[PDB]
Amino acid sequence: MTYNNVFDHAYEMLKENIRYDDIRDTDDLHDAIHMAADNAVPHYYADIFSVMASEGIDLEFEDSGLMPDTKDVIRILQARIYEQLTIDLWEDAEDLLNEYLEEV
Amino acid sequence: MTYNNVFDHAYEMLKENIRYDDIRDTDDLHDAIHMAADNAVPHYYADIFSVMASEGIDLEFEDSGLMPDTKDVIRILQARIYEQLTIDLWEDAEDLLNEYLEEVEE
Amino acid sequence: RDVHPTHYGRVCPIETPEGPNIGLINSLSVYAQTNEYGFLETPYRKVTDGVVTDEIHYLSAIEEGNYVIAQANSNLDEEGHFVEDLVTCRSKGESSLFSRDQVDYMDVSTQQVVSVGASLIPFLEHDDANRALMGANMQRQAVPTLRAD
Amino acid sequence: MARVTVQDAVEKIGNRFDLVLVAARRARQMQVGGKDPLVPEENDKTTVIALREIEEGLINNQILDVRERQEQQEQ
Amino acid sequence: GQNMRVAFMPWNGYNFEDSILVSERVVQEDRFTTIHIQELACVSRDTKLGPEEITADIPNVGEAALSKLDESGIVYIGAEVTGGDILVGKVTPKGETQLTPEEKLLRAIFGEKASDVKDSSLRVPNGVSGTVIDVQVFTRDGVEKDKRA
Amino acid sequence: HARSTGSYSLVTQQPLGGKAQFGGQRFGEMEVWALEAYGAAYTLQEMLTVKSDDVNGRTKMYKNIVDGNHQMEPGMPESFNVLLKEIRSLGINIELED
Amino acid sequence: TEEFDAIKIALASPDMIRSWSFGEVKKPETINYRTFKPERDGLFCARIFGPVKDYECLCGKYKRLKHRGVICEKCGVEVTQTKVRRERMGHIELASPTAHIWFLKSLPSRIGLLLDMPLRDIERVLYFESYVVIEGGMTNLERQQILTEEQYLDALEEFGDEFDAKMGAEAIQALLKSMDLEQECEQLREELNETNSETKRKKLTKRIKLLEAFVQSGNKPEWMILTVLPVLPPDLRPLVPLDGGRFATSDLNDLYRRVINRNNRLKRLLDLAAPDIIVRNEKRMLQEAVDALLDNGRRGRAITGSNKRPLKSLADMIKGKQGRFRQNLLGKRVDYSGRSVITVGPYLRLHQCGLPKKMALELFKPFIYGKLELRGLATTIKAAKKMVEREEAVVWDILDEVIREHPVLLNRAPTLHRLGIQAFEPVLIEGKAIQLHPLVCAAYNADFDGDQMAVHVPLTLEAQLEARALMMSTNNILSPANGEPIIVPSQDVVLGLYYMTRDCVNAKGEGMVLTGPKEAERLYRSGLASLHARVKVRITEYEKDANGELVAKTSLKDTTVGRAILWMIVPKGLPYSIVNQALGKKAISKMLNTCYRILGLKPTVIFADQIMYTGFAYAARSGASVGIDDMVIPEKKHEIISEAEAEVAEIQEQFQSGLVTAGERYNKVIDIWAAANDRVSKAMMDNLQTETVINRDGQEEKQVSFNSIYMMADSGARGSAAQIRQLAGMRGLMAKPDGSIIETPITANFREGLNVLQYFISTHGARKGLADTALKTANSGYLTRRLVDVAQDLVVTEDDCGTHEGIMMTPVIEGGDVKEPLRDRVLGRVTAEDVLKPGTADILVPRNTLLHEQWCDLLEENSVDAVKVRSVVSCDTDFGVCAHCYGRDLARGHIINKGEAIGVIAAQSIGEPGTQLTMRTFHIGGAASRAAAESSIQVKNKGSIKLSNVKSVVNSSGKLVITSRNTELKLIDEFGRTKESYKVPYGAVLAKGDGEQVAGGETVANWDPHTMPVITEVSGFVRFTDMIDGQTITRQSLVVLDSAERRPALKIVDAQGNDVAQYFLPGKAIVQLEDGVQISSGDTLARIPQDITGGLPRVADLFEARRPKEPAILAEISGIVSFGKETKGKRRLVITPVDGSDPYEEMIPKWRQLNVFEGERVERGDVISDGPEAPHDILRLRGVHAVTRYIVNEVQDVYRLQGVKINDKHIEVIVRQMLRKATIVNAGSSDFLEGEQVEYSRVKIANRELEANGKVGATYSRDLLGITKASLATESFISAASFQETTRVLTEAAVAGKRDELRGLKENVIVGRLIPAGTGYAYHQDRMRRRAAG
Repeated sequence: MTYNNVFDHAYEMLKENIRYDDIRDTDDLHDAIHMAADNAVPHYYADIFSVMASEGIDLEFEDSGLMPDTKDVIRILQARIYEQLTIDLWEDAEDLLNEYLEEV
Repeated sequence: MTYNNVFDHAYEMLKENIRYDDIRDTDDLHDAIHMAADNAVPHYYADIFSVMASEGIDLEFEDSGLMPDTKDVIRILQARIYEQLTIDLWEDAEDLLNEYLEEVEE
Repeated sequence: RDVHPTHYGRVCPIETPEGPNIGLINSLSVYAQTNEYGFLETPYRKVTDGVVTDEIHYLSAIEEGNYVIAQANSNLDEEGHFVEDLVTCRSKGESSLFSRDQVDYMDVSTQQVVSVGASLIPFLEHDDANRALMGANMQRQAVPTLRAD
Repeated sequence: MARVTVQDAVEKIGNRFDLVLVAARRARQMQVGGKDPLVPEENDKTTVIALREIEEGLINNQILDVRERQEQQEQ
Repeated sequence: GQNMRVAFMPWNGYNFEDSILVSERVVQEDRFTTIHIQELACVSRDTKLGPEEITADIPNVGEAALSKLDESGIVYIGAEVTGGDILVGKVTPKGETQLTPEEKLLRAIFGEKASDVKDSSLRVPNGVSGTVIDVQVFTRDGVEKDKRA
Repeated sequence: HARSTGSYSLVTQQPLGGKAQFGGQRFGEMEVWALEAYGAAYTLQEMLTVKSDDVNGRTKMYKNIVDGNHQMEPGMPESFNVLLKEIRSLGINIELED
Repeated sequence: TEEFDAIKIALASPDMIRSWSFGEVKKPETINYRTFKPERDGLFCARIFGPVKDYECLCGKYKRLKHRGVICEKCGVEVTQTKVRRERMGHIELASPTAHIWFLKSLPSRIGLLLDMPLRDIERVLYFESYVVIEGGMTNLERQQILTEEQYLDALEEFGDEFDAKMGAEAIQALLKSMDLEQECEQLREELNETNSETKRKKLTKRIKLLEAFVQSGNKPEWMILTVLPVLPPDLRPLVPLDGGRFATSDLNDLYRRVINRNNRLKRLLDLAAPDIIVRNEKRMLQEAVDALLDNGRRGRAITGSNKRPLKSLADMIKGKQGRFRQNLLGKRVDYSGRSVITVGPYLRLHQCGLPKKMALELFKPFIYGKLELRGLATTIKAAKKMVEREEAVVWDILDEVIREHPVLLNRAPTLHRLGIQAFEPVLIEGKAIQLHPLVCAAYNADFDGDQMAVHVPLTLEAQLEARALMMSTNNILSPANGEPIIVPSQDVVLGLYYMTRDCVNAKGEGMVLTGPKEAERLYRSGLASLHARVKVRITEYEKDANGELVAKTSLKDTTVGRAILWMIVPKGLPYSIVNQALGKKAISKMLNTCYRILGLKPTVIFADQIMYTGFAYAARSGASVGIDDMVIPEKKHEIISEAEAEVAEIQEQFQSGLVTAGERYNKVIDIWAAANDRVSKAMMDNLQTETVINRDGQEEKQVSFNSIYMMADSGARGSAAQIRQLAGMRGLMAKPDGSIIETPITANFREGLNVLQYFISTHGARKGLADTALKTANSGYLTRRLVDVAQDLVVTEDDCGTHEGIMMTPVIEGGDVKEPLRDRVLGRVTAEDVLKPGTADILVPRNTLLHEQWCDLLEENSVDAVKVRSVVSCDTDFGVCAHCYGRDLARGHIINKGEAIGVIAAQSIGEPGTQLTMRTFHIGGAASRAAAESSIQVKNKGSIKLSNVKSVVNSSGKLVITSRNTELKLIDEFGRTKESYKVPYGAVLAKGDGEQVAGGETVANWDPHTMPVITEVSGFVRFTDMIDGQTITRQSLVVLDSAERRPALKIVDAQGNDVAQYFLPGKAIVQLEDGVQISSGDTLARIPQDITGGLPRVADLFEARRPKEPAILAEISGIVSFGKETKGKRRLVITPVDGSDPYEEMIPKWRQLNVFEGERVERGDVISDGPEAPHDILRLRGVHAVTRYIVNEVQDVYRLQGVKINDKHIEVIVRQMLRKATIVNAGSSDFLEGEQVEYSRVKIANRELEANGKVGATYSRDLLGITKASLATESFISAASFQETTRVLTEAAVAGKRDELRGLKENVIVGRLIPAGTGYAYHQDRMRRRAAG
């Protein structure tokens, strides 16, 4: 269980969401990808912390407005995991729209 | 998996600190624990997210005064390892004090 | 770790050890006594309308939350008549000026705000609080001397 | 003569860092043997003697190289 | 503690911020001369083989050190131990070495390793001086320690 | 404090020094950076290997002080050798160049 | 032996291992537990690694070992290389070579895996159920596909003969040999040039750079698969983590005999020709044994270690057991250094301290042994050990010969900076405690209450030279971080010189016509006090009117006796105006500062020592006492208190009135009691006059008193007014951590008797102030830890920097009065070739000079505006820094030398402030409001003013207001120096018309944070809009519309009868008028109002370079920018039309403010002021200059809130260390759109423009990521990631083939060598010159 396993799981869930919803528009990918961000993250805190021990994810933030305001630790790192997975899934969703238009 | 190595290293360094500073009470014996809490903790986020993923440490706190109040997560995750190490090493320090009085034939 | 005004005569704010745990060990004061339930109670003498009765009672926190407690340093003659029209007093911990008959309690002696550890130091008004704490940490350790003057 | 600051020895050759190794390679020959000091001792150690020999401006890299080649040719 | 005559002045530097300058008369009066009584806790190891009792007559000890000990490895009450002096005789038991084909001359001279290779005596680690006070050899039910106690 | 060179020490002079119960450590983690701030190299070299973490080096330095040689013999004594034996144990080795 | 400079970690060849050790091994009977004898050959036993005891061999014949290169029966004869233990290792022979697990699993699949194949399928085909077919062809499948048992059966049925597929790594070897590396690199460069997927870009660049590492590494990747493996020595093993065993009964022996047993069973079953399932089981168990021997073989979380699995990983014993942090972290045998209680010694001039007798008898025990061997007094070593024990007189004579001129180090345990350890000279002191020099307490940051200090003995001659050359207290006079002198007298010498130079009226002795001056002889004999009146004595004095000489003069001056005695202390003629006043901390510190500036270094140390001696010797003769007569009570104090409580009673009447709320009553109580505290402070200051007088009456001041507390308060050394007011008068308020305070504070003082409630409430101040000490210590240590961890790879290596470009030095301050002048910033740094007078064709320096106080006096007597300063980053230096820009090195006076360690002084300069800032500047109250009357923006100093970024707004009145966002003011002081940084608000109401200048008075601005500059320039009524509900729900004459929830800009009305400028959107807009109302120009149309510096986490936010809460988007080169500019359907503010094309169109998520209204053409580097600025965009567009000024001025704005002063050189060095990771745009020779080193980029540009190419590789942009990867940007594996896993770094540096090339300071701490700094760099340069010389 590393970052590449969560990456492949989010890739497979995004392929399943494109196959189910049949979305061919770039602006209409808002309902899928965030759900692909929602179902790919783990709930156990050790499964969260085991992903951070591998390469592929960083601690720096692209946008500070996506981080919530809390006093804990797991919420900030969890939102960082959501942000890194969405940054991956935009460029993944472009190539999956290409493969969906060139597949069937 | 990796918390056991940090625990063994902290136990060894704390045993060497009580062996070196040769104090024989339970009231003033805390500066050797400050040596263990400041040295045995890992530095950057790689081992910190690696040790806490392993068993032996939890998120909840025993004492309310040692919890830091900041927005940086790495300070809180370092003070977590420090506080858990002091709580898990107080009783081991007293056990090695009980073993310490008749350990070395001198 | 901070000080609440219930810590007046029950425990002392002075005696704390010099380690990291400073503020959490409160030594019990001179005149305080544990009640039969388990809470601490410091004595107060009864004040009537005309005279001051020499008997004492033991008051708890729930009782003193509604009662009125006078200060320790206030004037008193031989009989018990209050010669001051405006005696400086307090109600719930903060000092505020009351009348001569709005209080019905009085401190027995001027010793309840300090425990037995720092009661050996004369003039605790004229010393700073942290320095009185430091003097307590000096008095907590001393080898006996041979002459013992 | 207790030396306070070696700065007057830095006025001859200014690096503050060559002086230690030059004084060390000068004083190893006086500590082991087979050499005589050019400055008489003022009841001190060889360290103060090395500082005063660098301060007087008698020993530098060139004199050490010439004496090293002379000791290699004599041996 | 004890009180002394204090002069409130800045001196020649011997009191910088809170330092203390004392007199020689305080040393002359033997004032606050501390008396530290430490414990000599002796041990007699019991192994699987060999006798159990720690006795006297330990070799490789000079006669100047053996003159201050009584029988069964205890010193007289009033004898001064200074650093490496022997207060109690440490004895390794006679096991673990009788079934040895080698070192027969070592077993004849300094048998069964009665002393260590190069260690100090078991009284106090070095740097001290002082006399003994009281010996507290306590016995077991059926142990035969009459000659020592 | 300040124990002397005592016997029965296999690493870091920790067992059987001159004290009640002795142990040799705490040179510090900030004092090393202070010696870096001065630019001290040979004092830091003693803090690395010879004064700190060598068994043969203490005997060589004791012979140099007692015999009157006063020779430091600088280099990398028996710590980088342990590092080479632990790195070259795997499938990767360490060469030797200028 | 040789040294270790730059060695790669390349793959060990099988031929190099067969030449490393040669021989045959069979029948592993390694260790017999019942014999303990040298057995036969075996593996990892006494037959290998030579003998087990030092010089002998038990083989049966030839124990002398004449020949070399044979293994005869049972011993190792061949050594041939090194000593007994450091010789060759050995070898094991595998029948099936298995691959290394660190390439197969590089956490995760990082390096050693990619071959256009996923990780899971490669993990599956290395198991027992799948395999990879090799050398195929003429089918539909390929060689990269995966097969099962039935699929490979069908494949061998269809393909027939010549089918090859092996279960082990031999098929991987044949596939890697069949694939050409150069053709694969060409195909991947073509796929990089053709494809456009963004996730494909980084993968193809990683593939191309890894294959270039394989090509320019010059080695075969098939050496990654382990064929022949060497073993490790048995004594390389440490003891087990459990109870003490032996080296043969260790934890590694079971895994070793398991691997060797499976190897021999594989050999036996291949000699027996076992069937396929048996040999596949043997290869599977062999691969499992190798994978369990190398690492633990974890796949996921690894939920539970299997009952403390004995030596699961080799990396765990490399990193954890032996320790990656092996040197200088655990402490490692302090070895003749010890602690004691520090006392004071009022003698032993500055380069000397005390040392106890019984400690110094023991500290030099081998030196005593060596000198007793040298003098011939001790024959044997046991005779010397007996002579030490006897303690006779000749042993003390030899010890006096030892300690006579030998240095030592005194070293406290908190060393937050470099002056915590200082070298001195020991002198024997009777007792067990250490006497210290009195004035070294501020450098040690501790008082004499039993604090300890280790006593490090320099054991080598070079360590003695390091102590006496660099670490003495006389070498360091100034501070190495500020320039202020660190040796400051503290309340002893200060009080002695204050009582010495104190004047009196009508004392004994008058009209002293004296020569010599010799005013101490009549003080000593009779009739003269040292505090006499103004007498005229003859005082000679030296001056420096001649260059390099001394000009003596002679004059009679009116002075006191103590100043005449103090002039005998002063050598070589200091100026007289600095000793003609009262001496406190400031005066004596300024005297020592001017003595250091004038006389140099040699007279100022004996001056400071003699000042200390006379201060001690006259403070002993002073005899100041603190009595009850010294403490004074104000005579009106109670009355003031009565007045105070009377006012409280009036407020109490307001408390019964119902007009004053709770917080207003609290603020009035705070104000009344603070005014009463100020009145009793002034009453105490008036009552300190005329207490202890001489016999004189009828004067005005009437003999200013000589009590001790007023002398300590006026001297200003330790006696401050904030504690004299707590001694006498009124104590006032206290400090409570909850934030509240009582309403009737302490009326009495420590002179009078306090109440029990007053002491009970005053205990809370101690409770608040005690908790500050223990907190934030580990955080301040961890900040310095990271600042050293990011900045350890910088040493001085060259002589000349060679530039003309540098950071421009501009004098800037904070708001209000002046804080730091320009002369403090010009002093230090070496300037450039051009400094300019306001007169033309006038220069000062030809090229450069060493800027000291004479050039500062030349710039002070002349007029200067801006100074061009040679400085950092710009003119980078290969492999370090030239540091010629680093001029006037602190605590020393000289030009800068090579080999100075830079960066570890920087973290000690940044980390030197304490545990918590104290910026309350008052009690817990104070009634701190937002604005009392106005913001009060005006000018103070004389000179003409210049307004920046302003307009010409048409108004009806004479004044001309502005509506701009950023507005700066330039002031003329000397030649254009501003020295007044007034923060002008965005669109301030200016009372002065634009285009006119005035100096002196006439306050030009009056701004109130309730208005907004949204007005009309042309007179006319309001443009008619539609009033609909929904837009009136906004928050902080009625509002009509709103542009945030949808004031939009419309056409301005230009006629009074016709219904006809640009209105920006600040975020909040409330319409203050009605549509159809006749209004004139310059009136109220619609007005409503709508970076963070200071703090200890603010320092972390500065030096981590994190992204702020509101990022900023800057402006590039000129293009048509205007509101709307063809915005899309969603996600507004997209600027499509740009003249000059420049296809760069950014997309804004509408959260940002409206950018521009004016400036239809812009430039690269324009500010947008979108809250906090983004430093990475300024680094990409503007350059290094504005980023450096931004970081340095924010660090200084943090530092000025507490009064600490740190020079900008250290901060700019940290900025230089944070400007690595230079990303390129134009593709070069060996790089394509990646980030590499700046020095390597300069080397590549120089090699491009040097010989052949015109320009290959240019226009690179820097990065300011901060603390994470810049500390990991050290390209040597020995300090690449020391905290992280060791073998993870070793595999990357093994495949990449990187060189160490000797830049770093913690590198030779982790490895252990002479560090290339200080005198070690001299040894480095001497070795590099003697290598080239022969």
